[PDB]
Amino acid sequence: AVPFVEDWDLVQTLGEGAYGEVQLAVNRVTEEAVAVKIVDMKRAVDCPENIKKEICINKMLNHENVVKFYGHRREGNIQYLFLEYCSGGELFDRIEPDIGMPEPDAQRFFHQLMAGVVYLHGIGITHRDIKPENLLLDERDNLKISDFGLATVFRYNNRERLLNKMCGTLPYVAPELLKRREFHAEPVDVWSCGIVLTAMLAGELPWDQPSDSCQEYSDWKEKKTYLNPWKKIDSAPLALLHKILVENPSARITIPDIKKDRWYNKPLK
Ligand SMILES: NC(=O)c1ccc(N[C@H]2CCCNC2)c2cc(-c3ccccc3)[nH]c12
Repeated sequence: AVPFVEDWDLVQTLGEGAYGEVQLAVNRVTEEAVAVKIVDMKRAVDCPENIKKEICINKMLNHENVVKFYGHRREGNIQYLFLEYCSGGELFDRIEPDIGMPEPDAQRFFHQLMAGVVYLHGIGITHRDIKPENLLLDERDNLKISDFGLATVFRYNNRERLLNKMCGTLPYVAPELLKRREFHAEPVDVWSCGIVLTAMLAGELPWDQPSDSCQEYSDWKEKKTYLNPWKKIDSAPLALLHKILVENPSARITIPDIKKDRWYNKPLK
């Protein structure tokens, strides 16, 4: 860390998490910028194995819609992960509160989100924490899936396993996480993509949690799309949301069928 900081300026904090923080590092000579995730392993006993997993998963990734991993190094009880600096910031800050963003921008980001998710699923990795705060943008507004601290392997070669960890950010979690002891990985990530799409189109999350005790979730199950956030959403993207935000994960739309959706394929302004 000491020789690195002699040549690289840790200009500012980019973000904070339970792990620690992400800093913007700029080389004094070349002016190259790198995001440096700093993790204090002392914050948990499981942390060395946890960060080893995030590092291991990061080593497997190579795709245009996934944040590039350069390497890592341990300095005492501190872990340093070196990542592609995504200068467009978080997708979250492209979302105007209670408004969202223009429909063509939401469509383009959603296509890039699907490309990234198809790639992860194809190598047997599930993210488990898809949300606008974990979707970054590069200097050309290309979406990059970020933050693999909760990611895990769901398929070993051509053999799937069921997951059982109640993972992620509650307004983004699929209802089976509160109903089933074990469940398929891929429909969980599909559900969270549907929540991201809802947020991009309406600038609002539809519910605290997808429970029958949550009124807003009951309203959706009852097709009350004349209520917020749904009433702000045009019928074409809402028809896709009706297929994604399906309670039973076995009846939920799969990504190959999202790719056949009319709004997904719709040429917009
Ligand atoms: N690899 C990066 O570039 C990076 C990694 C994590 C980042 N935050 C974390 C915060 C917790 C939730 N998940 C994201 C940011 C935030 C920024 C940024 C860039 C440009 C402008 C404004 C913010 N960049 C990053």
